Amino acid sequence: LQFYRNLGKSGLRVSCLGLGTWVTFGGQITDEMAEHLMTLAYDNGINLFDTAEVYAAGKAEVVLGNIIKKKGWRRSSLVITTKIFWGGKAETERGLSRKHIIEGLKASLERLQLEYVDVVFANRPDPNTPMEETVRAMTHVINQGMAMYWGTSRWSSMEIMEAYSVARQFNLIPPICEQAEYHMFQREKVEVQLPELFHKIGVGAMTWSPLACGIVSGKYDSGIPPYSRASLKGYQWLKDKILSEEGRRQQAKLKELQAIAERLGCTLPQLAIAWCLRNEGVSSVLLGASNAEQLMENIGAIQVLPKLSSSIVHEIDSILGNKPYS
Amino acid sequence: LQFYRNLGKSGLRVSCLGLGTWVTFGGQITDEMAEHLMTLAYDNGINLFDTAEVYAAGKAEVVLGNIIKKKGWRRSSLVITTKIFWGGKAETERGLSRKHIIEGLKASLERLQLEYVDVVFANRPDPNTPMEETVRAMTHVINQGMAMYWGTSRWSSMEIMEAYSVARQFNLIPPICEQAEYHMFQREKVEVQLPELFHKIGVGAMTWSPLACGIVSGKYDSGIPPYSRASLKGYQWLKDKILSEEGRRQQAKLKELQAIAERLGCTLPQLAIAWCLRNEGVSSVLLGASNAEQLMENIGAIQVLPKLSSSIVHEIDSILGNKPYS
Amino acid sequence: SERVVINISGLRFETQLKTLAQFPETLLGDPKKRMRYFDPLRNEYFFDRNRPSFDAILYYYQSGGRLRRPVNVPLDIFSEEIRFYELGEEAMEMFREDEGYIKEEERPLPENEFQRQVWLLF
Amino acid sequence: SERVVINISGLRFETQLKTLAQFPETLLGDPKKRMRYFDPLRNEYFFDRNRPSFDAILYYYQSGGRLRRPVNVPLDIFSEEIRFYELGEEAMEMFREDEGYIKEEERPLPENEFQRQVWLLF
Ligand SMILES: NC(=O)c1ccc[n+]([C@@H]2O[C@H](COP(=O)([O-])OP(=O)(O)OC[C@H]3O[C@@H](n4cnc5c(N)ncnc54)[C@H](OP(=O)(O)O)[C@@H]3O)[C@@H](O)[C@H]2O)c1
Ligand SMILES: NC(=O)c1ccc[n+]([C@@H]2O[C@H](COP(=O)([O-])OP(=O)(O)OC[C@H]3O[C@@H](n4cnc5c(N)ncnc54)[C@H](OP(=O)(O)O)[C@@H]3O)[C@@H](O)[C@H]2O)c1
Repeated sequence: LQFYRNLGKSGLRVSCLGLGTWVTFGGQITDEMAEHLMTLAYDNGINLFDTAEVYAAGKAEVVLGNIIKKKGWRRSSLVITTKIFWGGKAETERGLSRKHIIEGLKASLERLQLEYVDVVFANRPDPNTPMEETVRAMTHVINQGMAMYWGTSRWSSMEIMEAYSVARQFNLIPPICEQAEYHMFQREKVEVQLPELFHKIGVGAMTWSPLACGIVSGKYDSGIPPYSRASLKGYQWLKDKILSEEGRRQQAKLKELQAIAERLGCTLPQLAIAWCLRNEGVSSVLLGASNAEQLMENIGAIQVLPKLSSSIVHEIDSILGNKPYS
Repeated sequence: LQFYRNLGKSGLRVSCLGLGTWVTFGGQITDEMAEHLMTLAYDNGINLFDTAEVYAAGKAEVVLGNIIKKKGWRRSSLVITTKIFWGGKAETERGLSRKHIIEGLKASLERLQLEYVDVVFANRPDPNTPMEETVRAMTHVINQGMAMYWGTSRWSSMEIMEAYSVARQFNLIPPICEQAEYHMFQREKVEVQLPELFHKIGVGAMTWSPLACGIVSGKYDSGIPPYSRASLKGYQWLKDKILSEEGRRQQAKLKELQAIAERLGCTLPQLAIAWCLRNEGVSSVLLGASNAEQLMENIGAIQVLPKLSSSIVHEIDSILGNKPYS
Repeated sequence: SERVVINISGLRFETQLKTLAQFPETLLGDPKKRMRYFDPLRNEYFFDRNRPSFDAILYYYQSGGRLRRPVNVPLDIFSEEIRFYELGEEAMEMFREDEGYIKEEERPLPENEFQRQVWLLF
Repeated sequence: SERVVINISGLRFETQLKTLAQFPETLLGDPKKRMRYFDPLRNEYFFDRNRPSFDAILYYYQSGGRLRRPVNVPLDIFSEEIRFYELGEEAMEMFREDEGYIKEEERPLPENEFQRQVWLLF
């Protein structure tokens, strides 16, 4: 029922739903459509938009920035987040070294035509960089006014705790959020490992791919629709998943979940997204959308959230049969 | 007798009387009158002027800044303070998160046409933001040269002590002042809770509404005068107070205080303001004024201060019968 | 190998997480039980308790079971600390034995009304 | 739950404010009495005193009244510390009793000039 939530225990307030730019912005959809998606989201109270230096080789950030500049929205009314790790072909243009974090964020900010982002994320862990260097670099870009906060993505809870202890050890700034994958077929980390970090050090979760790239929408019940992400040039890997043996198994279970959706009076996508928000540990869910129809439907997940009773949740667990052991 | 005082135990020297801009600047009075009030105050040795992002939706800061720029007064001869908390309709445009403190102060500074303020205050406590984040943000804007010092407003002594311990814990900068409400009918906090903080950690008090918005001036002895704050569109709440049962009781007691004023040879407003300055714990009192007459009279409170003997103070306590238990 | 800092009324103790994970059913060995005492600002668990006793409590985990009461700590105070840290009845029993105790016997008249009643005045 | 740091000649002690607020009439329990020892630069109360003794002094508040002299601390030094921290005569009396003391009797001749004078040489 609470549309806005604190990101973890920080003072940053984000809408429980945010809009991402992977695959779509500067790639699958036209800039016109991108402007339409963002306007729709903004007008509906969504204040969180996520992008990354790697998405469409930087074009996603350029498109996101062109819209913000064009619409003239007050910067203080937005929460822009961007991820750093893969910034180029050169050896030194990737990773979480002090060199790439500073250069990477500076370049993203340039493409975004913004003085700063609200949260900068390490797109993934870096085995080749000592934690101290990474935490000092993130702390540095925050002190330089290049970012307000920083977070991790795809880090184990052990690594997140390391960054936190390193921050305390050197009087640096701890990360406030982890961007983890989360949907009905990927529940481990968010349900078993992250809650403890949330209560212990206040790190919140900002989940992605709530529909598993569209797989949980039910649109693949019988084949690969034309124009779906699974048909795009370059996403053969996704197509392989859907048609795989395990792929067929998921689609089968989705047909079982459909009855739950009808009982709750909503569409499957709305149920899948609302499911992700059922536990406090999740601060926000980043949505993906290739058109306005999808976004308008998905935003409706907020009306379903209140109906997710213990009974209903237990039922979905039975159908999925993949509830993780605590 | 000491016109200038240290703000708490810091090295910042402020006049025992300052001029505020709530309701008046950019609102009730013309910019011409504002320039007149400020010139009068400045020429009389007052060096403290208080404003806030929330006053008249930012117009108060714009008016204050236009005067300073026009008069050409040396920046080093002024002590400009501004408060942050309510900066807009958007979810992220309010509170004491790192995001709003930095954006809020940056915007105020822009409206003030100043590189920095001398003291920035958290206009009120924020339950949704960890103390660490707030203290780190205030410390940050000070290190960026956006402010010289920071203070709290409407915080309990417990919260002020928390900010101080958090500052010591992380090598940050502690707050140096609390902006508390204080007048003959609101004595609790300033007399019972703040003195200890003053002696223990050096936090001083900068009090506001010394005349309780005009109520203690005696101008409401028999009805709501035309053009008084209580008659302004939007201050019905103040009008309700004055006419309330407790309102009548106050006005009755003011008629008793008038005899004290005559014995001391001053007007009631002068007595009320001088009363607020009787204890060391109070560094300065922020005055309000809708015209030059009021300001010229109020400034005279400094001549009354020396006459406030223990006997007289005891007498006023009897009439008010609201002296707080230590 | 992650390290844990336990602050006993100002006295700083430090150990490895694996050392505590050795005895899960104790307060310090169970994450859910010690969670309550964590100070996220200083990254340490804080206990407002008796200082001289904790040395032995920590050594218990490091030694793998050795629970020796420090010569300078009263038996009544140390026993309370053993119970607070939830070291368990086995350790407690092992402890009292060494401290020179243990022993509890004596059934009780079953035939209530008659036997048990007579066996009480004889 | 606010925490208090007491530094005894370099030895760092830490407790909760509610623990000290338990005994208001003592030096550490009364804000006005400890104010004198506060160091605003380090946010701690500093006492240039005997180290071994404070452990027991702090335990007194934590235990709720248990005032035991540490085995390694001379009775004359510990008693001075009990008086300095102003723990009170009740605690002091309870203390000397345990330490094996207590006892004060013997009136005195009232009929001055006569009785009291004779009762002194007899
Ligand atoms: N931290 C990381 O490393 C990381 C990794 C990946 C993503 N992310 C973030 O998370 C965001 C969301 O991820 P995602 O794009 O995978 O999200 P998703 O919700 O799993 O999938 C969204 C996609 O599914 C389809 N879809 C959405 N709603 C639909 C509906 N109602 N009916 C039918 N199809 C629908 C659309 O694709 P088609 O219409 O083309 O089929 C859309 O592009 C990203 O944009 C990015 O910001 C972060
Ligand atoms: N920290 C916070 O949250 C906070 C909150 C409120 C205010 N403040 C600060 O404190 C400042 C002072 O507050 P305030 O305006 O309430 O002050 P005040 O001294 O209680 O009231 C001043 C008002 O009373 C009337 N007045 C003043 N002198 C008078 C006189 N001699 N005779 C008759 N009427 C007289 C005027 O109103 P009319 O002529 O219109 O009747 C004037 O605008 C503010 O401007 C602001 O800078 C801070």
